[PDB]
Amino acid sequence: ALGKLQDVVNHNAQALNTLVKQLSSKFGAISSVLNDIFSRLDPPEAEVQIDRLITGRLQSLQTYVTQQLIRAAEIRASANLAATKMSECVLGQSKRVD
Amino acid sequence: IDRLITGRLQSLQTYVTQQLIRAAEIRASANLAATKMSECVLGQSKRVD
Amino acid sequence: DLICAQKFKGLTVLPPLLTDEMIAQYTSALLAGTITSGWTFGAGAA
Amino acid sequence: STECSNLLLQYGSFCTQLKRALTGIAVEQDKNTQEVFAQVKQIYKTPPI
Amino acid sequence: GTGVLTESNKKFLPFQQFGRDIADTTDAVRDPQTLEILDITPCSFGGVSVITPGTNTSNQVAVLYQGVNCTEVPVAIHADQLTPTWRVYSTGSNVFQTRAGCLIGAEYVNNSYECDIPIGAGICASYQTSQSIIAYTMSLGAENSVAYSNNSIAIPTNFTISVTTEILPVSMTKTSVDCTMYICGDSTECSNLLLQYGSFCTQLKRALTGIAVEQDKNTQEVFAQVKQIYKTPPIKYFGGFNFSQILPDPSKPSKRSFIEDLLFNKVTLADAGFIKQYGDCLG
Amino acid sequence: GTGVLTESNKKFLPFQQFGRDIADTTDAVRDPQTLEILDITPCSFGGVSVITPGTNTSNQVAVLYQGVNCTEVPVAIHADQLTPTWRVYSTGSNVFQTR
Amino acid sequence: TTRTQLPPAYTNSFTRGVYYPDKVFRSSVLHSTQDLFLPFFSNVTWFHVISGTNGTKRFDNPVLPFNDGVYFASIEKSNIIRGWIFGTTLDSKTQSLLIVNNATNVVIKVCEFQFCNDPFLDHKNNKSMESEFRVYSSANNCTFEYVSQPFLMDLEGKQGNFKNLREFVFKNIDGYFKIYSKHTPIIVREPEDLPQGFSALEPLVDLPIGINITRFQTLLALHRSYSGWTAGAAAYYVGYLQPRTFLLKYNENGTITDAVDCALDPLSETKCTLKSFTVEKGIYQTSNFRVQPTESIVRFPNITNLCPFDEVFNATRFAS
Ligand SMILES: *[C@@H]1O[C@H](CO)[C@@H](O[C@@H]2O[C@H](CO)[C@@H](O)[C@H](O)[C@H]2NC(C)=O)[C@H](O)[C@H]1NC(C)=O
Ligand SMILES: *[C@@H]1O[C@H](CO)[C@@H](O[C@@H]2O[C@H](CO)[C@@H](O)[C@H](O)[C@H]2NC(C)=O)[C@H](O)[C@H]1NC(C)=O
Ligand SMILES: *[C@@H]1O[C@H](CO)[C@@H](O[C@@H]2O[C@H](CO)[C@@H](O)[C@H](O)[C@H]2NC(C)=O)[C@H](O)[C@H]1NC(C)=O
Ligand SMILES: *[C@@H]1O[C@H](CO)[C@@H](O[C@@H]2O[C@H](CO)[C@@H](O)[C@H](O)[C@H]2NC(C)=O)[C@H](O)[C@H]1NC(C)=O
Ligand SMILES: *[C@@H]1O[C@H](CO)[C@@H](O)[C@H](O)[C@H]1NC(C)=O
Ligand SMILES: *[C@@H]1O[C@H](CO)[C@@H](O)[C@H](O)[C@H]1NC(C)=O
Ligand SMILES: *[C@@H]1O[C@H](CO)[C@@H](O)[C@H](O)[C@H]1NC(C)=O
Ligand SMILES: *[C@@H]1O[C@H](CO)[C@@H](O)[C@H](O)[C@H]1NC(C)=O
Ligand SMILES: *[C@@H]1O[C@H](CO)[C@@H](O)[C@H](O)[C@H]1NC(C)=O
Ligand SMILES: *[C@@H]1O[C@H](CO)[C@@H](O)[C@H](O)[C@H]1NC(C)=O
Ligand SMILES: *[C@@H]1O[C@H](CO)[C@@H](O)[C@H](O)[C@H]1NC(C)=O
Ligand SMILES: *[C@@H]1O[C@H](CO)[C@@H](O)[C@H](O)[C@H]1NC(C)=O
Repeated sequence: ALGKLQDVVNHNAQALNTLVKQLSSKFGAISSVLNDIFSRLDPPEAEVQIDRLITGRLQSLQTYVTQQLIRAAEIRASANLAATKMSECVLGQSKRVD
Repeated sequence: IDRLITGRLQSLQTYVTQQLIRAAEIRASANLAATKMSECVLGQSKRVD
Repeated sequence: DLICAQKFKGLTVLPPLLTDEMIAQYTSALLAGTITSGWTFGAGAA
Repeated sequence: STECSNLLLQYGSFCTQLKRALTGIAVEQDKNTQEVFAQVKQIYKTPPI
Repeated sequence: GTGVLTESNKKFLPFQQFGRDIADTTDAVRDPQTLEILDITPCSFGGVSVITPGTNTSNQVAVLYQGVNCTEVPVAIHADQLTPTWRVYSTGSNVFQTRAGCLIGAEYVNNSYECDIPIGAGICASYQTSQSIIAYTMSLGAENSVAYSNNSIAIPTNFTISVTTEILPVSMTKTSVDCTMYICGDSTECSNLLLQYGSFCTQLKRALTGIAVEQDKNTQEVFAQVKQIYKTPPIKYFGGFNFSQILPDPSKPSKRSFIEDLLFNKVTLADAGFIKQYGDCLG
Repeated sequence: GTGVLTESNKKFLPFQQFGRDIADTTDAVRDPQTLEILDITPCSFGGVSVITPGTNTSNQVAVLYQGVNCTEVPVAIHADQLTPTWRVYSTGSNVFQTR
Repeated sequence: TTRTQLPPAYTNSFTRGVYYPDKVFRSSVLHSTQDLFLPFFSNVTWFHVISGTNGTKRFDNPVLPFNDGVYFASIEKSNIIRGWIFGTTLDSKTQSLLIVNNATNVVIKVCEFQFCNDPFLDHKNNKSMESEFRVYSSANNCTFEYVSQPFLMDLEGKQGNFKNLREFVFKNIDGYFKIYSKHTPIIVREPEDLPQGFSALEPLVDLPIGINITRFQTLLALHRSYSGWTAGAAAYYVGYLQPRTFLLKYNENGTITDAVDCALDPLSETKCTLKSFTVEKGIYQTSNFRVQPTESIVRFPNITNLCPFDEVFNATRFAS
């Protein structure tokens, strides 16, 4: 019955795995390796070629940070509810129904 | 094509973020309503107001 | 002529799991319980 | 646009997370009503009088 | 373009040729040869959902088409559509028309049970008895009636002591990220290019640090509530009540009760929090 | 690329040349010279945190290296792992290994 | 000879016909690839070559179209099946392949040469040498040659009770020719069908000729009567190749344990989209459907008078 605690770990692991898998994205570039682009092409177009990858990876990082920020609020709500329940049930007797 | 693709992806991401943010407060309101239903209908509450 | 415009761009709406009749039945059951029993049905048999 | 679908495949997984988030939102929407209303395991009937 | 062409009633002006809508897309067009007006609309599409009881039990499945009539849009055409290889004609297995759409592969019975697999609009399906996939309408609960009267009451004589559990999450994993290595792995030129963006990484580090401190504060608020560390007396007799399954045992190296050990062993099926790992991971 | 090359026990087939990992990283390579299977593992790194009691009171500070074992990366290494001149004294305090 | 026609049979392909897509070693990963592959549970031809009419030659070697690839396989016991000649038009005016297996040399030749009525090889060495060269008279233009060890390392049948299961996949793309093979013995042969087992086909050679191939032909290695020309019993299968999306599963060592198609049945692509071979009870969303166009319509106004482009360009004097 410990699905609530398992879901947190599953979500965190899946999000981190997606973030580390995102590195394979081409983002419209010819290749996904910086060294190959540097070795095969001169700087004048290599600048924009690497700039596209920079934009893609920055967007992915921003999305991950936003997701973590959103999840933190739900975790905080659960923690506050747990603290209130501890204070009102363990340390005394509660007349509230259910 | 890449420029349009990036723009539309940005629009979709913004929409999803706003939907999640709204869902959070909807969940909070639903929890409050459930607590009120369990405390006021199924019993008598001494909490003022 | 508004839902179809959104539907033609892959924006659908899924129906809720519980219809209105079941919610009405739950409300009627709660009303009958709280009328004929009080608060005893909230912590055991009515 | 068949070629646009091929071009979009180069952007990695930008559609799986969106679908997962929307499905999670829908499931939570169902769970809200299930929690708020389904509080009694019996279906009582009022007496005819 | 690609779509279905039908007649239209939009009276174009002499100089107007095309037509648009609120959806910033073409919707009407005039034929280049004959002076006829036609409208453009895309041909039918939809979504597909698959219902399965799990590979560990059986390989039978049921297919649901969303938002389409069973006969108005018979995706059962000669062969070649999207997802072409499936045929799932299955006229033998009766097709059930649901509010959500058309359900192909399940049998509809006049019964009611609990909801095992939610489909939509009060229809649920399950793998029940030989063995096949069935669809029905979920049951709210068992009927009951209370004998109300002007002068009648019920008083209990017996009591039951009940113990129930409740699990609540408290905190999550604290993580930190490095911009330079993740974005530009081993490239000084890439880092120099990043330097032209200013500071898009102070915000991320600040947010993650705030989240970590918030997690620590949450744990402190939930658990740290008493100012003293009490001990129970060595004698463990409390009016006949037995607390041996929740009080800590000094014999074990870790002062944890039996139930706490069971909880840890159950949750350890997935433990991604490998803090013990270090730079020695070079095997 | 940059990394630490070490002996490998990968069961390379004759046609196989380049190894990889779970996420598109080449962790193995085959020698163009005399045949030899080899690993690639990125060079050591980590984060840095500075501990201070307040500019108002004192100027002495303590430095914590995040997630690195003390033995292989002390401050006495002449390699100067970035921050070259930025060196805390070798035995300013008995180096403490924490989790 | 004046042999009679034989109606082709059919067999279920089962879960066979998978090869390593790339040279890269991958371990403990579930990699999904889009490439040419043999669909699971597909019809395969069952050409059977045997001593017909107890001494009558059977010419069961039609000019099968090459299309996009083949899955030639056999349950051969002794060295009787050889030769995989190709030809766009099968004459002296068209470049062609020739893969012989004499003794211990493939002798890959790419030459223009005339094709016999029923080309064949002599498994027994003509003593004294072997006119095994009866398949053609001479080759006037030769482009590519290649000699190496024979394509098969399978041991001879020896006492017997076990036969070979040579499998070959021929694919031609962007002026390249790739060959994959895998061999294994067979336990029971009562129904004479491909056993339900998984096999990985490793690359063996790369051939860079950009020859155009449209038809496929095979040869036989029969010496003489042991009336006319006769040999033993053999059987081979041919399976056409079409594009498909596959999900592969590597092991710790780095060998493909098993794979799953992504289009066979809804459970298959549900497993594909979940990136796992195990699916728990529930309802999942997999993909979408629509109707593809059936016709092409091009409507332009009808005018015919050409524009006066020559006047603008071929003018004696141009303005300032
Ligand atoms: C309980 O009492 C009520 C009211 O006395 C009964 O309902 C009827 O009420 C009307 C209006 O007050 C009276 O004129 C009737 O005489 C009442 N009915 C009877 C049978 O007396 C109700 O019937 C009573 N129920 C029981 C079980 O005694
Ligand atoms: C009230 O109900 C309780 C229910 O547990 C009764 O306890 C049981 O009584 C029966 C009587 O035959 C015994 O067989 C059981 O062994 C009792 N339970 C246990 C756990 O021992 C109780 O006796 C009833 N009466 C009173 C006055 O409490
Ligand atoms: C309190 O409960 C514990 C439950 O473990 C009791 O310990 C068990 O006692 C029985 C007595 O027959 C033994 O057979 C078991 O092996 C014991 N279990 C363990 C884990 O040691 C204990 O006796 C109870 N104490 C009281 C006073 O009721
Ligand atoms: C993987 O390679 C190994 C080594 O060649 C194969 O052989 C056995 O592997 C197991 C480990 O799974 C060892 O315990 C045995 O000692 C190895 N040898 C023998 C004779 O069994 C192994 O079969 C290969 N496949 C798998 C799935 O491990
Ligand atoms: C095309 O040709 C037909 C027959 O010559 C003629 O009737 C029609 O008017 C033509 N189209 C236009 C736009 O004039
Ligand atoms: C109940 O079963 C009968 C067949 O015995 C069937 O005709 C009827 O439609 C079923 N009820 C409903 C609501 O479909
Ligand atoms: C050259 O490469 C071959 C390839 O294996 C190797 O055997 C040899 O030692 C190398 N060096 C010389 C000097 O031949
Ligand atoms: C902290 O600094 C302020 C101004 O620099 C000073 O007035 C104050 O006394 C300081 N605090 C202590 C404890 O010395
Ligand atoms: C650090 O390295 C030393 C020597 O390799 C080793 O003895 C020690 O256990 C290591 N510490 C940790 C925490 O791994
Ligand atoms: C061609 O077929 C005839 C049968 O009519 C056969 O006799 C002849 O031998 C074949 N050609 C060659 C070169 O064998
Ligand atoms: C070889 O013969 C073919 C077929 O007649 C011819 O097309 C080609 O030119 C010849 N090559 C020579 C004579 O070098
Ligand atoms: C096979 O035939 C070719 C034809 O020239 C010959 O060169 C080769 O030596 C033969 N293989 C043997 C004899 O093993």
